[PDB]
Amino acid sequence: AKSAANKLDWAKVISSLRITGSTATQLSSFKKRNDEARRQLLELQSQPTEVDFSHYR
Amino acid sequence: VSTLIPPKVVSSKNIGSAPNAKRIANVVHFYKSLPQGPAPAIKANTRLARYKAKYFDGDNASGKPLWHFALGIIAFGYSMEYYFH
Repeated sequence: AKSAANKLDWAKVISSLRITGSTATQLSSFKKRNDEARRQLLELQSQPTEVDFSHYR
Repeated sequence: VSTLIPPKVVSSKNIGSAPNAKRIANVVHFYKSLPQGPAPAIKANTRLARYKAKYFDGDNASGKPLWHFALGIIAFGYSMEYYFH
């Protein structure tokens, strides 16, 4: 349910009229999104952390 | 760098220093104001004040309010000429 995790920040940006100007919070949001992107990339692109020793050997 | 609290910095300064000064002037101005035109104090009458609060009052402010002085001074001056001439 990673939609909700960034849903709060998206809503805040929707109401950041008093919070506009975040110098080092957008960078943190970028870090959090980069972590999720690398996590999904590791999940998808990399095969199982295992060995196909059933037949390959 | 990492997580912080970009919004929670409203502690160090409230929004609108100029609006805050304007609102602080507004609080003193509106609070220290009469409820509805309070403290009138119009009526007065003591020898001359019975004329001041009546003839120098702005309910009329017409030409006769000054002309009463002319009529009275004429009454005084006629007797002045009678005792003089």
